[PDB]
Amino acid sequence: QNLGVKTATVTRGPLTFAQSFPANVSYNEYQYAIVQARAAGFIDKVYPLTVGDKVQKGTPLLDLTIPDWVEAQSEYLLLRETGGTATQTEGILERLRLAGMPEADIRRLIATQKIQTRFTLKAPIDGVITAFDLRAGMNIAKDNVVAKIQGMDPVWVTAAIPESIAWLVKDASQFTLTVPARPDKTLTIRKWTLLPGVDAATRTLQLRLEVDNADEALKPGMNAWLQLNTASEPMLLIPSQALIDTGSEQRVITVDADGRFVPKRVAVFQASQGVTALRSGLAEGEKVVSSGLFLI
Amino acid sequence: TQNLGVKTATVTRGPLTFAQSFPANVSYNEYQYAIVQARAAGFIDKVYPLTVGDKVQKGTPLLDLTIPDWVEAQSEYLLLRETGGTATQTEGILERLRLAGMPEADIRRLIATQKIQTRFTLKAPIDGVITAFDLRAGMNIAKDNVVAKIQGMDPVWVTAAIPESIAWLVKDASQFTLTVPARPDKTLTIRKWTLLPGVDAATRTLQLRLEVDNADEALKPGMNAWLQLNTASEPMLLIPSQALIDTGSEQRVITVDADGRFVPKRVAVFQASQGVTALRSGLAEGEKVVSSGLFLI
Ligand SMILES: [Cu+]
Ligand SMILES: [Cu+]
Ligand SMILES: [Cu+]
Ligand SMILES: [Cu+]
Repeated sequence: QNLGVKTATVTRGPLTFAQSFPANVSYNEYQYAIVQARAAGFIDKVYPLTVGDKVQKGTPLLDLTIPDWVEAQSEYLLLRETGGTATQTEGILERLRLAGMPEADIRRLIATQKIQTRFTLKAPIDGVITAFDLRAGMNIAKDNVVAKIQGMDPVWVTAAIPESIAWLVKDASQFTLTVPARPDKTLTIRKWTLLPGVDAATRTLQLRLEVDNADEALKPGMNAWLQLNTASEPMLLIPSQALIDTGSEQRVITVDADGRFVPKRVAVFQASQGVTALRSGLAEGEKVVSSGLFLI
Repeated sequence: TQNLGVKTATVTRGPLTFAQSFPANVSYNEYQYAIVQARAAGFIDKVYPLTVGDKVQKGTPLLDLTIPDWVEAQSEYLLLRETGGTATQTEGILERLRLAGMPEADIRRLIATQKIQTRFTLKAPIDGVITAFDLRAGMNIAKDNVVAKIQGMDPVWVTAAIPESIAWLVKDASQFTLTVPARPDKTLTIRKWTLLPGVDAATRTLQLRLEVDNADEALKPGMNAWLQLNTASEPMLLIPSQALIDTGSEQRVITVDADGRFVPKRVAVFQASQGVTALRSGLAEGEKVVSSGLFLI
């Protein structure tokens, strides 16, 4: 019975299991910007682009010219020269605006009077070109999409989850993303969410994470690990060190108000993270010796 | 919507059951280890036709032997029986011999025919199989030398690899389902279960020691064994899968008032398993829905 001993204590509570997981990265199918062709027309220009580039605000991409409107709008044009009640001209401007013509061009046909055709469609938001490439002069009708833009303000990782473990997960703090490529600063998480779709091969649920990406960083199909921390229904837990065995004999020490140490027989359950969880043997309150010293 | 050819499902509160197969090897108890040691300084005889592989059905004859020293004591009692001596002291010397290591059956046999007890033969303690037992002829043996050693076949130990995360979710023997490729059997009945402290460092694994009754004994320690484990889940809303419908964003089924009237009530799923699903927010607990239901618009 030395004196250079530390006193611990049985605490009630649960254990924390960790695990690392295969994370493939993805482009949010939500931060996409599509440009669609409201009317069936023809193309010219195109600009110098490939399928995967950067944009500033969208700015100008490929310009069209269309036949179907000029015929119709012209009748309007002479209707403004010859006698035509206000209501007449509006009807026409209405059938043209409905047929698809941008507002900015109509008001600037009524003001310049000079018939309109070459339209430049300035792309939305910032972002990264996805799809595209279609160029030169092609025949377009009815809204067909000619391009997209992918966002990188939110980014997507998806881990494979075993179903029971997946069911336990109910909070963002247990996740912990790490990435080989960019150690540097860590990578805050904005959202987590499970896709009830139960993979039939691996008994794996899809668990999606959204990622706070400002300065870019992550591309398609990089490499990332996702350590998570599960738990367990609470057990009487003690420091592993304060515990000892060797054979079939396993147990430790009890400290008293009247400081005298009496060995007590206990039976362990699990022991992860450096803390054991006892099946039976001790009571919640009892104190215990951690990293101490005694003499037989 | 008038004729009713339908089944009804009570919605309920409760957990879910996840099945999982696990690798199992078969093993012998370190506990059944029964060694046979010498009761004293003696010498050898016989050594029955036994190899290492052979199974001793019961405790049966391992060998014969004779013992010196021992002898001085037996005959001394023999003069006392003749020349009327202290019955108490004769029993004392017998207790000292029965203390040295003399079987009760042979001392009975001695008073019966009287013939001093010459050589006696030892018989194995436990049923099973010999694991080392080579000595033959007659050699010199002193103290507690292990002459022979045996392995038990009555209980058999099968170990599975467990994930410590899924570990504490075990709780009872009925979840385990034990199956071996070797044979479809009448009794793959497991008696006891327990966990070893050892964790698999590289990949987190507990070693789940199981113990299976093996009277028939047709289980070899090399065999392969598949363990269908079953896990559970914090109680959720429980609906039979057959009656849950979607293949798009639409996420619901039939809601019944019990008034015989059907209605589209929207729900959100959490997960599915083993033939039913659990709903992370959607319907009420007692609400009725319809599996097996069949009709149109
Ligand atoms: Cu127009
Ligand atoms: Cu426990
Ligand atoms: Cu004897
Ligand atoms: Cu749940």
